[PDB]
Amino acid sequence: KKISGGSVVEMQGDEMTRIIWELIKEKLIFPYVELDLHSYDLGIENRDATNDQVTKDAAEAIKKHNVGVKCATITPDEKRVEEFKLKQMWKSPNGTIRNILGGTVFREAIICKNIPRLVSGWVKPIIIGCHAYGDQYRATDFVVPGPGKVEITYTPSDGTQKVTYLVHNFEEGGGVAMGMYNQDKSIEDFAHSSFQMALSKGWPLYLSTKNTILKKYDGRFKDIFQEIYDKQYKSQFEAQKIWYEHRLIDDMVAQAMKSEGGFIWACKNYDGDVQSDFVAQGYGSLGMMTSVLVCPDGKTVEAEAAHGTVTRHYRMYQKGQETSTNPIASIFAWTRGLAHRAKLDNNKELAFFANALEEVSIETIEAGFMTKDLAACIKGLPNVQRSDYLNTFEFMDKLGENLKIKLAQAKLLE
Amino acid sequence: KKISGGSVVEMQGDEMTRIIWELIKEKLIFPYVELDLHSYDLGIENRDATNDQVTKDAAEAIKKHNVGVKCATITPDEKRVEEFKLKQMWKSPNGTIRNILGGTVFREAIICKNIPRLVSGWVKPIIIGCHAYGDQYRATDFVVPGPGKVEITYTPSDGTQKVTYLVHNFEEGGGVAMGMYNQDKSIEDFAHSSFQMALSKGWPLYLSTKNTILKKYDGRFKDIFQEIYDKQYKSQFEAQKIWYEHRLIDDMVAQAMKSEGGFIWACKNYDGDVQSDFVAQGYGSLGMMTSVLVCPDGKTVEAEAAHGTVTRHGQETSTNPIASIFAWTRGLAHRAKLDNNKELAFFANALEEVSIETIEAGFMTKDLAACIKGLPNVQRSDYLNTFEFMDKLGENLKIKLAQAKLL
Ligand SMILES: NC(=O)C1=CN([C@@H]2O[C@H](COP(=O)(O)OP(=O)(O)OC[C@H]3O[C@@H](n4cnc5c(N)ncnc54)[C@H](OP(=O)(O)O)[C@@H]3O)[C@@H](O)[C@H]2O)C=CC1
Ligand SMILES: NC(=O)C1=CN([C@@H]2O[C@H](COP(=O)(O)OP(=O)(O)OC[C@H]3O[C@@H](n4cnc5c(N)ncnc54)[C@H](OP(=O)(O)O)[C@@H]3O)[C@@H](O)[C@H]2O)C=CC1
Ligand SMILES: CCCC[C@H](CC(=O)O)C(=O)C(=O)O
Ligand SMILES: CCCC[C@H](CC(=O)O)C(=O)C(=O)O
Ligand SMILES: [Ca+2]
Ligand SMILES: [Ca+2]
Repeated sequence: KKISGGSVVEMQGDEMTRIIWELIKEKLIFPYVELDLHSYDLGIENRDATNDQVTKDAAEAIKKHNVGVKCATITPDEKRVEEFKLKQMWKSPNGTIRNILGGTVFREAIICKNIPRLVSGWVKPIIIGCHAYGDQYRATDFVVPGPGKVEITYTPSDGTQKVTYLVHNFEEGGGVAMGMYNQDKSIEDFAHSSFQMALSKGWPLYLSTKNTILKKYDGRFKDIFQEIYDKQYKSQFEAQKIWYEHRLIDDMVAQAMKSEGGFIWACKNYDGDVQSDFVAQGYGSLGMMTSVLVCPDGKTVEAEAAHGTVTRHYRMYQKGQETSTNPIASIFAWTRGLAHRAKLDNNKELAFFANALEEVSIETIEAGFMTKDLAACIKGLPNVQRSDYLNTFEFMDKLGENLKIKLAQAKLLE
Repeated sequence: KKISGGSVVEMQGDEMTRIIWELIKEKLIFPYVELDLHSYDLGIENRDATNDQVTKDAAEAIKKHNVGVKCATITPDEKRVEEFKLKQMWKSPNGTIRNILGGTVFREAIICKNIPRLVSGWVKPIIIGCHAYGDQYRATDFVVPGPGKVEITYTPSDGTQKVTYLVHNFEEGGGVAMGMYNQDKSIEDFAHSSFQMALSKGWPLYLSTKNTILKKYDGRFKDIFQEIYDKQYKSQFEAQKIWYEHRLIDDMVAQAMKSEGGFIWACKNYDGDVQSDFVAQGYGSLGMMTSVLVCPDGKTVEAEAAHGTVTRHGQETSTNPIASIFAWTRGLAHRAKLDNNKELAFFANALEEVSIETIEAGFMTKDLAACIKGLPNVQRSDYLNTFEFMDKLGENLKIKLAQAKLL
């Protein structure tokens, strides 16, 4: 029979990533794994039909079943509202999910030996732990229409006092203003997730803030990270001959730029978004990256495809024209999610399947079979001929062909 | 007879970059240029002694004389306060001077033909325009001691809209919160500075925000840039076959990493700080970069060393002085442009050529030697110490100026 997968929360996406999402299930997953799939359509039209409530419901389902796999989704702008006749410009589904689940988003490049790096020195991988809560991505911003006073206040729950901070006094014209926050318990979980990842990988840990300018806001990050390290992880880091050190964000980017990789980089929410694409593009391809949210409870995770929905290929697919879409990021979202499922269920067979699918993906590309984007990384786009790459279905066919071989060879071992 | 330099405002710095600052004046500037130098000791000890008033006075002198050159300074924190026994944890001198002067900080790599780039495709130079006003670098942040409400409010001086927004309701434990702002007029001057720089260099311009998430805050940047572009600059951009487009910040870093350079990168205040080190390190060395604040009045300029006061610190040292030198040359070059001073303009350009020619001839400091061969495979024979490299530059500056005098 097939492998007893377990309960997995699925989040369907938009445009070309939704087409690839179904190809992965039909060709690579379902033929070998039986899943209790709790499907939530996070497509832009079902989010619009439910007033974005399906997004919140999918997050609660991940809390209940501990495993979620997410397809890439559209964050609508002004043009998207016109295109789909949306009722509202719905907020980012990833922001809503991360705000509900909390935790740390760990991102790392998907390395193939034949994909050229842009940073030649990065001979070892760089893992970024993105704090998935607060800051710019859960803030209150507004337009200041004219002269006036913008203030930010804090009132303790006991109501015994009240502190009013002056943000700015607009004396001529208007502008913008915003307020953002972060939570002590969220920063402490963010620290523990960062220290444990450095111990499981054997690499040093670096936290990047700007506490020289944000003395109180970022100073909380530096103090919490430093307090937890000295009390619970100091001797453990010294045992594995590693370390933890705080860095200014501007110095950290340049430090990582000229390093040789091999370290954990704990980033605040906004820096994690910016610099993970900096790392992904530096290793070769922006789309060759994993993105797994690790919740503070230590049992719930959300694996996702972090790139876009590839609109240009979706337009070609609807006109029946040939496309060449890279599915690796969407594939590794399934494997990373199924791997954690097998860890929680002690499923030896599901764990072997997830790792085997990741091997087949890497081995197929390293054998010379790849989509057009990966061929352009090697030969350069103006030098890419049609015989240099495979289309969307040819590449999925090659993966399923090689996955079927590797899984069959493993059966002949009893 | 030396060159009549004119009135220049000087800002002295901290630690090693202060030592280099005096060596540049002693060995490169003073022997050839006579200056009405307005000196302001922005050292951490004198800032503490004057309760940071010397920083505000220096910023105001820049308004009056239109040209200032700044040495790298210490921004104190907890470890620095205990070190110098400071009264307060003084704010950044650059944050104060920029908040007073306003304008755009343009940063660009100092290119030497024999320095290897970490990003191979970058064959054309990238120029970052940093909005020097507002955002996290002029914000109000604080620690939330416990449960309670954090609200942000806008009270109009003449209007009917006393609006209150809930920032967050802390229900368990405490945390942190902050409020920040920006100004329409400052964003507009930031827009014009970006469009005009792209037309003077003949390159396309890109603006990076995160307006998909910060719809109102960052949407204002994108709307103001697009409105000024369509009304006052789109025809000129099409004439030179260049363009302006808005990008998301995370998409923009990956696009720039994958590009071949040759564009202007309009950056918000925080991104301008982070990404300018990303660009400088990608072109080779973090300390080979110019940083000039251009004020919106089109005549006031502040040149600085973009890096720090030598983080990594009677022995010999070998420390790169190029960025500090170009702070002087860019300042004197603008001092000469304002004064129509041809001799001063020639001296400023000659010193920059001497600096690049010396490095391209094999004479360089230890960091640049480690750039070409790697630090572990670097010996004393591969570099010059601090005093020898400065003497080598002065030896070549005396030669270049003597050659031009006999022509
Ligand atoms: N985290 C998330 O869920 C994110 C979602 N998005 C959403 O994605 C949508 C489109 O974003 P956009 O900026 O246009 O980026 P796209 O994903 O559309 O990518 C732009 C171009 O890159 C190439 N490309 C990207 N991904 C692949 C792939 N897997 N295989 C092959 N080629 C690829 C294609 O180039 P070519 O045409 O030359 O073949 C494509 O036209 C938006 O609605 C946005 O909100 C965006 C970013 C993150
Ligand atoms: N005045 C200003 O504008 C600035 C002031 N500062 C202040 O400086 C201090 C430290 O700053 P910080 O951001 O930590 O670090 P720095 O900006 O001083 O530089 C960090 C690293 O970059 C490399 N580097 C920088 N400048 C040079 C150079 N000229 N030649 C060769 N290599 C160079 C060195 O790398 P490696 O270790 O590999 O040799 C150095 O360790 C603080 O007090 C801070 O407030 C910081 C930034 C700007
Ligand atoms: C929640 C804000 C950050 C998420 C954003 C995609 C999105 O618009 O949801 C992004 O660039 C990323 O996935 O890193
Ligand atoms: C508020 C401006 C902060 C600038 C900072 C240096 C500092 O003052 O600490 C920095 O590294 C730079 O951008 O040059
Ligand atoms: Ca991103
Ligand atoms: Ca900096």
